[PDB]
Amino acid sequence: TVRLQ
Amino acid sequence: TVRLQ
Amino acid sequence: AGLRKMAQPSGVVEKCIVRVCYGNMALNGLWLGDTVMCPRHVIASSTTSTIDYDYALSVLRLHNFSISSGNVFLGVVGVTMRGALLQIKVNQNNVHTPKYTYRTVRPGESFNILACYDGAAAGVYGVNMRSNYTIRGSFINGAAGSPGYNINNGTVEFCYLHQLELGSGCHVGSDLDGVMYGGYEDQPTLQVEGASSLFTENVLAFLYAALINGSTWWLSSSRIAVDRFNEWAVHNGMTTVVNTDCFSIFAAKTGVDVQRLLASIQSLHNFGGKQILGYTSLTDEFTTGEVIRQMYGV
Amino acid sequence: AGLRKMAQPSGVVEKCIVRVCYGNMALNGLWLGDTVMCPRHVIASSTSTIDYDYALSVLRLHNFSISSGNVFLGVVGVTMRGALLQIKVNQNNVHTPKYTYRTVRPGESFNILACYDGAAAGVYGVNMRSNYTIRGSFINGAAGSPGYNINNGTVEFCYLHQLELGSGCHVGSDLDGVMYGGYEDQPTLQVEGASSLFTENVLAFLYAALINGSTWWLSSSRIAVDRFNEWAVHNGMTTVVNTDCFSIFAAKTGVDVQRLLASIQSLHKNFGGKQILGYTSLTDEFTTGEVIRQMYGV
Repeated sequence: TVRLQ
Repeated sequence: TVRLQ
Repeated sequence: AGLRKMAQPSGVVEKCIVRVCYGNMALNGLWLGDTVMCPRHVIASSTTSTIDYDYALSVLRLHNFSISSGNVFLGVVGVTMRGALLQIKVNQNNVHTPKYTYRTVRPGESFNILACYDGAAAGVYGVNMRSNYTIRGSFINGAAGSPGYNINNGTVEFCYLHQLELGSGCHVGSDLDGVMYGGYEDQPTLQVEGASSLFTENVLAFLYAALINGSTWWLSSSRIAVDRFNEWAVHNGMTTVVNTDCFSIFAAKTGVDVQRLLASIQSLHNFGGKQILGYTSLTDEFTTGEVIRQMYGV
Repeated sequence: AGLRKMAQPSGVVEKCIVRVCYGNMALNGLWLGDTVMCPRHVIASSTSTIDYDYALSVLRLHNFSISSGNVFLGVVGVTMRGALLQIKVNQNNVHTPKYTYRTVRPGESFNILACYDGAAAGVYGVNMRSNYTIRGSFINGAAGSPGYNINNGTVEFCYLHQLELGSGCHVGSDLDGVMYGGYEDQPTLQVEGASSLFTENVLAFLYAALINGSTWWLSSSRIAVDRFNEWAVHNGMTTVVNTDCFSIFAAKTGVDVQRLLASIQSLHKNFGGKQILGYTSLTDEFTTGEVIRQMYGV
């Protein structure tokens, strides 16, 4: 699950 | 043998 | 003597970091001339559902921006989309803008990360682009917009702006054209990266540095042709070797030729409880160019 | 997520590097205010044993060439300061930061700005080892490269590079000119004390690994700190002396130090069978302060 930082 | 740099 | 993963000095890049806030979102931008570049998800309303970035840009209140360099706030003139970046025209030129270029890097290339938070540089470390287009970084939320860069002849070559972390802790940015590395999406969705393969030519530069530093216990007289190696590599998580002519300078001043190192690679793929320059496993993070500068300065 | 050994940004130090030439010797100096600090072996003559007091008595001030880039500084005086020369110059460095001197202790992290010909070439984090050497990367010409920490805008200078030990350990002096570890700035056959792993740093790394999902290595056994300490001085590891710095980690992870010490012993006997967060399982280069900074930003 991609985490936008 | 130490090398001064 | 010694080999360390090191960064080029960061001062010319520190002057270009700004803080970009919009709503509940805050990350970093890069201020060159009169434009600030930053990840476009700084205008995204949420990060659980999918994001419609063209819509988010259409409802943008330019005044709800807050872009600052230290305590110097920049007035926003206009905002347009550049792939996965925003290009933000601001009302002031950065007088400290260095000579600079953009370049998109390929797997196996090294560059420098200036890790930033709240628009200020916090750390700097070297990375190497993996075959699945991720980097082994250290980033937490707020790090997006941290730039990746190389310095050659006083020109800063900008190659990376941080974007996101994948499901595993791999880190993905885009280039400065706004093209995400590896085609990943700046969406908070299930995406899994491909398997990484060790960049063999980098593994070779590391083993030569190991030889130059007196590490030889792993070295064999046993020797394998590039051909039978590539056949073994594709079943063992490594890349194929093509150009061996980049190792000519290393073979020449160690007396050790690639085929011997290639055969060492297969045996080491396990160190038997021993170490090589402090490592207990093969590393592909050092390029021949990095190794040459650290052993000889040229 | 992620753990990387990084340097603090180097901009504020980069402008304090000068080239110091005397005779056939060239190395780096640290220009603060109207003084340039530099290793005293720049005024030594051969490659024999050096009487630095005589060297200084037969010195002519006009024989110094000290330059910041292409700007040359006029030498007003030279005084000896332990293993350093304090060279008074006729120009104030207008880019002098707020600064202090501090002498670091084994286990402490700081930043090396590797310099050649009076210009910064690279930057990397290091850790003072128990034998007062650092595991760095330096070649001839690197002496005078500063070690520093940045704390709340004040640069704390803790190291100027001096020499490489016959094995390739790196030794500097603090800015008061006291050599770390008491080694002599003499081209002689001195050998380093035994390098041991700094256990308290290993504990910080193992906690970092737990926070980042690495648990395969976690022992179910426990060992008392003092019992482990008796084993450590027979197994190449320092003693554990401070434990309160780990209470925050023990609380977040649920794992106390005693389980980690037992894990450390069990990793010693299958040393190399598996990596931890990508690193060798017994990495001692990360302090608790670095781990806190990278996991939580505080």
